[PDB]
Amino acid sequence: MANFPASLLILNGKSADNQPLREAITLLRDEGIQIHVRVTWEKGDAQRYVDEARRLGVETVIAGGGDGTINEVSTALIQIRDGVAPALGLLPLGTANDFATSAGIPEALDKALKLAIAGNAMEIDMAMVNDKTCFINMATGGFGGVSYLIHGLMRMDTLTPDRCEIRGENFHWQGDALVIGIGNGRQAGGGQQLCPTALINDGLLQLRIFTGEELLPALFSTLTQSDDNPNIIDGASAWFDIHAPHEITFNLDGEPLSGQEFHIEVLPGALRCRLPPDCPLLR
Amino acid sequence: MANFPASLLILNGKSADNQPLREAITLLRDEGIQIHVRVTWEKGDAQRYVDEARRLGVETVIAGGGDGTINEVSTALIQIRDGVAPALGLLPLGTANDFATSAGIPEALDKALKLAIAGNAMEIDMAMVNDKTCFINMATGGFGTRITTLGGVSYLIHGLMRMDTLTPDRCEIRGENFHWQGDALVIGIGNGRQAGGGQQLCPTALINDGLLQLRIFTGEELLPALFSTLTQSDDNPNIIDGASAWFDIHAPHEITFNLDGEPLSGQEFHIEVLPGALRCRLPPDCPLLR
Ligand SMILES: [Ca+2]
Ligand SMILES: [Ca+2]
Ligand SMILES: [Ca+2]
Ligand SMILES: [Ca+2]
Ligand SMILES: [Ca+2]
Ligand SMILES: [Cl-]
Ligand code: NA
Repeated sequence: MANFPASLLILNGKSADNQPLREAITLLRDEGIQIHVRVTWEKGDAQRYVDEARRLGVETVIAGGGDGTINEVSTALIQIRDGVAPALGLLPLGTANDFATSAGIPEALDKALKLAIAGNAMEIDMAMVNDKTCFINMATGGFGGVSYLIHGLMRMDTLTPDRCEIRGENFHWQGDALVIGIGNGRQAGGGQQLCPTALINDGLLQLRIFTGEELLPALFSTLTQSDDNPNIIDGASAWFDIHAPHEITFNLDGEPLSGQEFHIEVLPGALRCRLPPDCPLLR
Repeated sequence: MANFPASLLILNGKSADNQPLREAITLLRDEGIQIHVRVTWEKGDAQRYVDEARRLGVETVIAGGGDGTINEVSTALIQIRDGVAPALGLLPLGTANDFATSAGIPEALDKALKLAIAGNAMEIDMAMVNDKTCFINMATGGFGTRITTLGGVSYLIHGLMRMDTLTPDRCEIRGENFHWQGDALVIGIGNGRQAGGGQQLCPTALINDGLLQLRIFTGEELLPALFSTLTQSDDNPNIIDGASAWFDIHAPHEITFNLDGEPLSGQEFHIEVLPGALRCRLPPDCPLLR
């Protein structure tokens, strides 16, 4: 049990009846291991249980669910408070598991629980948008069958390039953009690689601008072709300022955000997270 | 026919009084080497002497001048279908000599003259645009306003490109697997790598790959991007690179191009490489060779 600090588990209602997990937890609770369990029903709950988690003094808050749940927990975990925030643990259960997957967290439910409770925690970055919202994995923006891939990666339907200005460290670009990709992580919308170089502990944010009228084929392209594609502009910076005369809307790991101005900054080592010793996203 | 096949030097008038050159030629002519000399005065002469070089059965026609002179000779040489045309020889003369420079030919006349005569020949490319004008080195185009009625980036813009003020404008560009559209400031399409005295527009370019290199500069300024390293360039969002055997340029608002000096305006440009269209005597360690 010394190898298993206490832990509160925030579980998405969509898995509230997942028996195999119930059994795994029951076993662990048998060795004197403390594992609290809470289940969310809507947005806002995660925050509530992370707060109880702090009060309970647990060392780990495990997010059980998809990227949306990881984001809500992580967000609540970086909230400026009194005392040392618990570390973040990952238990992939949602349909959308991009971050968890990209980070290399075990498929085996029981094997992921061990990592989330016993694993060592590495400090990692986080992106903040307009000082109000956050995201740990990916932000994608655009203006306005294979449609499922377009709507699966974003709340968009039929994209159209519109004008927007973008600034960052040693970076200034302007023109018509179809899709703006800013990642802390590397993939989104179910396996689609967008910022293949991203590292979650470098203090940077990978930017990827897709120009032109087409997009899907670029997506199915190799890393060699995408590099020769004049309609793909890569960038990297701790921050980015986006200005779009016509309202652009981003998708922050599931949560929509619209507007004409976006300030995006990395919050270096904002939270600890139990990742495998050889995580692909780690410097 | 030997270590020094007979050659015919096409000396651009502006350098007819060069004493050192005359001194070199004379010494080689003493050693039994045969070097015919013809000096141009205006457009058309180069072609007239290339025809004469043919009748004299020389194995090399040496362009004694800048990129402009090299173009005139190459363009005439490229038109020879009857058997084997003479190889192109290079000299470091003329105001604008970016090609010879980038090719790494000797700065010393006596040395460069010997390479131009005895050096080995290699098949190289040439670009042709709109079925009328060719170029062996670089084609640059700028959007904005032409010069209306001396050095560095200022020379390239106001001098070579003969531009008053550069101002981004819309243009559409197509290539084998290339299709970009948007506001552009300056377009560089080269068979060679530099123009305007040193300015490296298409650093990767090779003269025997059967491809052309494209560099699109976007954004409001040109100077800063021109002083970037080979890396800052690959990371510059306003610099776009492309390679293709051909390129179609469409500029809604008449764009002005510059093919090794001679201008060619219009709103439509088709550029295509002519793979190994000519042989050119080059030094073994030539940076432009694949
Ligand atoms: Ca604190
Ligand atoms: Ca990062
Ligand atoms: Ca690219
Ligand atoms: Ca070439
Ligand atoms: Ca670039
Ligand atoms: Cl979820
Ligand atoms: Na030259």
